[PDB]
Amino acid sequence: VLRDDLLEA
Amino acid sequence: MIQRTPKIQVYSRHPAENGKSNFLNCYVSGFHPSDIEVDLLKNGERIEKVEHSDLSFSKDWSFYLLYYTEFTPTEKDEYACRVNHVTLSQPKIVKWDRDM
Amino acid sequence: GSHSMRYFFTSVSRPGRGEPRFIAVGYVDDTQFVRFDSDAASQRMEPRAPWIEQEGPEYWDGETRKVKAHSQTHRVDLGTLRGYYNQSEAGSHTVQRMYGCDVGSDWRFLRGYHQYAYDGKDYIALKEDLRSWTAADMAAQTTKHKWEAAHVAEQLRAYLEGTCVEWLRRYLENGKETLQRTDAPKTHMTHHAVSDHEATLRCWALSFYPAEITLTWQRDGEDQTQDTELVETRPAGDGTFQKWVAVVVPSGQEQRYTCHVQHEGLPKPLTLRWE
Repeated sequence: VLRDDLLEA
Repeated sequence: MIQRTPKIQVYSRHPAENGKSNFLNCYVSGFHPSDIEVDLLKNGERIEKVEHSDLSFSKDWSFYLLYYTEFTPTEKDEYACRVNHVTLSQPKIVKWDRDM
Repeated sequence: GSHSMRYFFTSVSRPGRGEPRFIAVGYVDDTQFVRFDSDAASQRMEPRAPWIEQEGPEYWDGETRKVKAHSQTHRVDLGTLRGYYNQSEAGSHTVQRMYGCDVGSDWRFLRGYHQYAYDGKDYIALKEDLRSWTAADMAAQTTKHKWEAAHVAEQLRAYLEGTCVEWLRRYLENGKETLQRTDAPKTHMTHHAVSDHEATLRCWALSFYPAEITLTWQRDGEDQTQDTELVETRPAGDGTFQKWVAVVVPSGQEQRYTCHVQHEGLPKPLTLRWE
């Protein structure tokens, strides 16, 4: 399963 | 902008025998950027509806792809992979060699 | 009997028109099991292994939502990093990210990874403790400061040590038939006469899984690396792998040379000789 979210760089 | 030239291997999925059904592979790896042109050739002519793997990469961030199609080797037919990439002035052609 | 789950993401900007080309792939060990390609018509996360097709519509809906969100993040990042590096809007650029977890033979957490590259060079990565960041240059340092302020590492850690391991274990059970099967290399040797004085011996390993393998030559029982050529391990196209190592030898002295094969699917290493 993928991560729930990714924060922008 | 780094430009890394593709490494190329051309080979069969199974040990080759004249007249027996098989799969021709062209594995390209170690390249950057990701845009690349790969054709499989039969006697210099482009083989149609060749398929390829989904783009992925190694620990050093260099890309790899497998291109492949069904083929039946014979004594007289010559097979090859033709690769073009931003790092190549002209297309690189690697001949299929049964022993490699 | 240790295992890994890894996801790989590549986003490539298309400055003349539209959004980047985005490709995401998921692996368990050396087996791809899911993909997303922004260029494809479905706009869904798609199965690539029979054992993931066991998952129901809720699974596919959730993974699609997530992978689409991942694509947006990398799109934004391409613009942000262009800014950090003071680059023009004209060129195509690439971001690559890999993340995932390793478990030991006990199928419990061993290691986590979260790494990011811009135009093929290290940008930022989580350190092995999953608590701090390695930033390669001052642009990456700008990202590090942002992620420290927002406590990003703690959110990533929780997934890597928890969710990642839990689902890896599920996939390993569900795909037991293949994921927990080792395919020992099928080995053979070939011989070619190059001249009256020189011959090549080539030691083949075929149809093996996982990809990790060691192939070595010995002459009269001592390691030999001079006059040898070892090709990079390559996919067969059916989920298994291939490799060979060759040695150049004086014609007639073939019997001195032995090929040695190490792989997880072999109880004891193999020794081959030209017959």
